[PDB]
Amino acid sequence: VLSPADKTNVKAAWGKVGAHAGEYGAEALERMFLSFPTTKTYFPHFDLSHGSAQVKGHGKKVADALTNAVAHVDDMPNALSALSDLHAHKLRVDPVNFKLLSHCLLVTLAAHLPAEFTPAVHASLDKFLASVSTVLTSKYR
Amino acid sequence: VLSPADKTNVKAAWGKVGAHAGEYGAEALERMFLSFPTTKTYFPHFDLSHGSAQVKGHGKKVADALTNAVAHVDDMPNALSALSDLHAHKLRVDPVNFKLLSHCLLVTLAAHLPAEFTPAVHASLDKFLASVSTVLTSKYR
Amino acid sequence: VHLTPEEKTAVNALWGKVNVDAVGGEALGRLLVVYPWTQRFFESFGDLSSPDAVMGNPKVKAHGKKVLGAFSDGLAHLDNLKGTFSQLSELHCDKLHVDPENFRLLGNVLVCVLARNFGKEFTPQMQAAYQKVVAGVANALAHKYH
Amino acid sequence: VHLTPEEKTAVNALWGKVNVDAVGGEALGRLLVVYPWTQRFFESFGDLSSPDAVMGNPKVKAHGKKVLGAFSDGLAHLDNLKGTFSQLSELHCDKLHVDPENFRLLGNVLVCVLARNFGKEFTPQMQAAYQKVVAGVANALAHKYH
Ligand code: HEM
Ligand code: HEM
Ligand code: HEM
Ligand code: HEM
Ligand SMILES: [C-]#N
Ligand SMILES: [C-]#N
Ligand SMILES: [C-]#N
Ligand SMILES: [C-]#N
Ligand SMILES: [C-]#N
Ligand SMILES: [C-]#N
Ligand SMILES: [C-]#N
Ligand SMILES: [C-]#N
Ligand SMILES: [C-]#N
Ligand SMILES: [C-]#N
Ligand SMILES: [Fe+3]
Ligand SMILES: [Fe+3]
Ligand SMILES: [Fe+3]
Repeated sequence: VLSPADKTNVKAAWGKVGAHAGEYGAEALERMFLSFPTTKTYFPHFDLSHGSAQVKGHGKKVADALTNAVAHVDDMPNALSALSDLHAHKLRVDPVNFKLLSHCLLVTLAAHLPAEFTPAVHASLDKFLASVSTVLTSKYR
Repeated sequence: VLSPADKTNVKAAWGKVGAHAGEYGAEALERMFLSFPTTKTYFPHFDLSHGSAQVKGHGKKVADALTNAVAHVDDMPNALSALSDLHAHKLRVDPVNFKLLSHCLLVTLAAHLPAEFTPAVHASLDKFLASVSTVLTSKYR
Repeated sequence: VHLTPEEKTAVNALWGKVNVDAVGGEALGRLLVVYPWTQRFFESFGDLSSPDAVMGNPKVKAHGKKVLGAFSDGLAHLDNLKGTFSQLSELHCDKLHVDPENFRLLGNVLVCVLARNFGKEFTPQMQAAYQKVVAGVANALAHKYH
Repeated sequence: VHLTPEEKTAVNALWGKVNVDAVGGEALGRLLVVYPWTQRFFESFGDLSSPDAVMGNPKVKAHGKKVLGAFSDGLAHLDNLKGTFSQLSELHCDKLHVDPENFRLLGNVLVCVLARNFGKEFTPQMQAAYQKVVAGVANALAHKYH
């Protein structure tokens, strides 16, 4: 459950990320596939080579979904129902994998935005990503 | 995130539990203290050598909170705010312990309600207890 | 896994009454229904679209029995769980890519199934002993060696 | 932990440039802020009611150095993390009852801190090597639960 401060921190932080969201999304995926190789089994038909255009484009879609979640932080289940359908109903992704990707995104943010990635922002983003993960791994329709 | 079916399953199951709620809550606590001894460190002032009156009385409070959470499943953060203050802000209970208690409550329900504890109800109750646990371990003031 | 003489007797006394055909299928079935994502590992089993489909799935039932068979082998060698299950751990980790957390989940589902099938007989004391056993099995399959 | 001769050279080279007076404190501080319940284990540290209170707490910084020192000892003998952390495992598991999941969390927070402090230098390859390192350290601390 996000506090009012968590919401403000997430919106402020993601705003700082701005147009670089797509790049950070791609790097998060790249870092995840390399650190946790088993996650690659979810993308069998993808070209997962380092610097792949397919991973880069996919990272942008992931980033856009997060931006949408930030904009609807108070009604994420409703805003993300199509992604729940995909990840929970169709892909049956193991929740552990969401912790891995969330972690890699936090690592990516820390590396690129040292000053903005404060402990408070780190805390709020972690909760935000955990909530998004719960929505995407839950079947609630 | 609970589905409509989950909410119906939980309300129907807890409705069946009825006035046994307190007793089941007390049994779940006793099962947790016995199976997972470390959880007893949270109740130093309690008579935990057995199913004492203190454990029974406390089981009743826990049961009443769950009854309230079942009734207001779509407004839990607000409904259980006082419990979040206690578990997240004051006691700082490690989330693992909620998984332990939740598991012990499911074991208790299974032992007492063989016919009502279907796979679907079991699934819904598990998600419900996970959501209740998230609320009580989250700081959202 | 160390079990006091009283616990070993209690544990084996209960296990000797277990109907593996029913309990095995129910445990694996509940795993797939309670923790939906585990269904991904069993795509080849067929229809797992609903609770009824899962519980009535022939492959689920047959496989659940094999799982119970492994637990039986564990109970007979509590002093060598990692040796007994090393091949199995390799299969689950390196070949099937099953995250360790899921082993704990199956253990807990089995404990819930034992409680549902034995009722009052599955006392707090009986549970405490079984928790040690399932924790041992899960730890052996996760096999986090150094 | 198994690291290639190149991963080992890389991990140690990066470690050699770590600010030993701050990194440990930043990781512990972040653990306490990001995963609030961990504060229960450090109530003797006083006020930890806010991000700034935690990060500015001299006891957090001091304790962080101790944690860092343990990681240094781990990196020094990656082939015997079990023996190196034997006494620490006894303290955290049997004495403090710290759940294993928290060891993994501190490991991940440390990874985030290294990324924040080294930026472009903390490449995906560097991270992958460190994930192996922190996973091994966390696993060794959790040996009493094995
Ligand atoms: C922060 C959490 C996550 C978000 C926000 C997210 C978002 C998305 C989005 C927006 C899509 C694209 C839908 C489309 O337009 O076609 C997608 C697809 C997909 N995601 Fe995720 N995802 C997340 C985590 C994960 C995780 C942890 C896995 C598993 C390792 C995963 C596996 C997949 C797969 C397999 C696809 C389909 C790829 C394809 O074949 O096109 N996702 N995700
Ligand atoms: C389904 C989850 C849980 C619920 C619904 C719940 C509910 C409650 C309630 C209603 C109270 C009483 C507040 C009052 O004074 O009126 C309470 C107190 C307390 N709970 Fe929980 N609880 C849960 C899980 C846990 C867990 C996992 C632990 C830790 C093992 C825990 C530890 C405590 C402690 C230490 C107290 C204060 C006891 C005292 O000093 O009187 N609770 N809880
Ligand atoms: C901790 C308890 C578990 C035990 C004792 C166990 C035992 C077994 C056994 C004995 C087999 C048969 C392989 C052979 O013939 O040698 C098997 C297969 C398998 N297990 Fe498990 N298992 C456990 C947990 C899990 C979990 C949690 C998952 C994943 C959610 C899983 C997924 C699988 C899969 C996918 C197969 C192969 C099925 C097939 O296609 O035939 N197992 N397991
Ligand atoms: C990467 C994992 C960890 C390492 C390497 C580590 C290392 C250490 C070390 C070296 C000490 C000092 C012992 C001494 O003074 O002789 C210590 C103390 C302690 N650790 Fe950890 N630790 C880890 C994780 C954790 C976690 C996750 C918690 C709990 C959330 C925790 C709680 C404590 C506590 C309570 C103390 C004693 C503090 C005091 O009263 O002085 N540690 N740890
Ligand atoms: C999605 N990655
Ligand atoms: C609260 N038990
Ligand atoms: C194995 N199921
Ligand atoms: C061996 N642990
Ligand atoms: C040790 N295995
Ligand atoms: C362990 N051997
Ligand atoms: C293994 N010790
Ligand atoms: C055992 N290593
Ligand atoms: C330990 N910190
Ligand atoms: C190792 N046991
Ligand atoms: Fe939402
Ligand atoms: Fe081994
Ligand atoms: Fe070990």
